[PDB]
Amino acid sequence: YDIQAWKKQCEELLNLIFQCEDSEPFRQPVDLLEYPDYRDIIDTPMDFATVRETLEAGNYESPMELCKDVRLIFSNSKAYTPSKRSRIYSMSLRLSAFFEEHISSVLSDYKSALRFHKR
Ligand SMILES: CCn1cc(NC(=O)C2CCCC2)cn1
Repeated sequence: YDIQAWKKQCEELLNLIFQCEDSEPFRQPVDLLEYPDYRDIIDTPMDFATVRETLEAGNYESPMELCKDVRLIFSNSKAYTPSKRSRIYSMSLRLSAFFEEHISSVLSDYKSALRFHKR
């Protein structure tokens, strides 16, 4: 029933993601000095520190907006990868599976709570 519960649930999920070794390439914005053509391919960079900061600033209205930014981290990795077998991209796939498995109940509970609120 709790319309606000998603926020702490997302904070806890981000803490687990930061402890995951697979998140290391995605914890801070992609370094343009190491990947000089990154912005020729990626229009909207995204990373987990930006997501956490957006959440902590009170700049997400719903967990769907946070989930759109997290999915952008993974689609950027897929768009930038030179190969579907590359190390960083392979780490993004595992991390994406872990994120999707945990965010599902957050989204479901929020949407159910909001439908109850508007009943
Ligand atoms: C292949 C594109 N790509 C780069 C990163 N990650 C990085 O640049 C981080 C910046 C700080 C330490 C390493 C993830 N994906």
